[PDB]
Amino acid sequence: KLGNVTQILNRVKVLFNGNPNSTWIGNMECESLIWSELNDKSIGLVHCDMEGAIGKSEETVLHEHYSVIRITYLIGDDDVVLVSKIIPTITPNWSRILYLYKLYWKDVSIISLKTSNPASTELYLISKDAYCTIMEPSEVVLSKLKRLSLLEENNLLKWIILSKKRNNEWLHHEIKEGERDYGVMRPYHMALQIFGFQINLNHLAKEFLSTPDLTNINNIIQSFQRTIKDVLFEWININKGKLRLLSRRLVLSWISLSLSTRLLTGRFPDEKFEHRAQTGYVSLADTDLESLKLLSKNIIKNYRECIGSISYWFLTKEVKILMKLIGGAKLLGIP
Amino acid sequence: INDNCNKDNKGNKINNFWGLALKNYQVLKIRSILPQGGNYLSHQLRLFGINSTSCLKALELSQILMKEVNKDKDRLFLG
Repeated sequence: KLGNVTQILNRVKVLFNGNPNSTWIGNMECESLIWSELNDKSIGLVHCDMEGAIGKSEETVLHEHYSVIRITYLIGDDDVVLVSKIIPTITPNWSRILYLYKLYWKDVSIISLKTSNPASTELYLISKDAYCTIMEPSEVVLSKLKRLSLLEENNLLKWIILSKKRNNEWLHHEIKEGERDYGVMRPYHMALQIFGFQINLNHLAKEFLSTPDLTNINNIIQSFQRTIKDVLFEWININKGKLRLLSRRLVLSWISLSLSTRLLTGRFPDEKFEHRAQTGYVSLADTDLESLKLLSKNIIKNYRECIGSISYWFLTKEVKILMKLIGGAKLLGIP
Repeated sequence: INDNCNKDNKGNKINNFWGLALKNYQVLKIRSILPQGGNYLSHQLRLFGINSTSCLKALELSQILMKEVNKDKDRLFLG
């Protein structure tokens, strides 16, 4: 996008020898490769953005964090900054990681970002100073760790709840004020554009809604008309798979129509669409089709009355994509 | 011109970090010391990422990093 003006491509090096198991953090091969490649030079910060799956147990998470700490000790010189991401869990025995970071780093700062999701337990730890001398094996250190005091536990939990509530309020305020504003974007969006990032609205629309363009409202109108007539014709022609596929097609067409009309006119054609998307599903009935500005005919509505109303449940990835699409339509159009 | 604009912006937004400066209630030190199921309402602001949209958080943490990390040493990224 920048035309390699900053030569970012040329200055990125990859630690890889060809053998796949030399990449996961919990293996000794990764540590050996990193030490071999980096022991003769100085690095400033170690950023460890693990995926943090809910499937992984606490023992695995502590093992990966200990491996990252050991790598930082091995290759990192003084004035090294370890940035890490943690996901606290409602399981009461969750402070072992915090005790570990306290044990190995004296200066640790816990940060609750406001740009991140304010409905999920995500925190960032920045550790600066180190004092330990001998890095014992993983098993003995894991057995050594113990939970934290109850007073500190409750204080940290209360602080987390307060920060999450404040972040949620700030996010709602920013969303509302961005929707209110006419045609200017936030400073961070302009900064991202200057850095070189690209808007994903057209891309997400193309590979989720299968609509090449969102500003061509008329073509979307005829596409929706053909889609609804075809789905009603097939449904009256007649199993579960075909019904699910056609319901998905109809819901996608309706979502594309709503996105296009909100982007162009400046108002959704169903005031409950935003809330339904937020809770994670899309409902299409005959009532809103009738309330919709007349585009279909009476026979189409009568055939729709046989089905009446459908409700389609999205999963996490589709919910994220749809939610991003709604945000883009809101923030990249007229009020 | 693109490099000049990038330098100008990153030197201009030092005082206020792109309307994302952290307050005193968000940073804590261990020595010094969710709401309704799962909602993805924060993704309306993630409009500049194609593969991974998680590029806004780096812009947020950049203030602290450029505050306390050395700029003349290499960096290592895991995961």
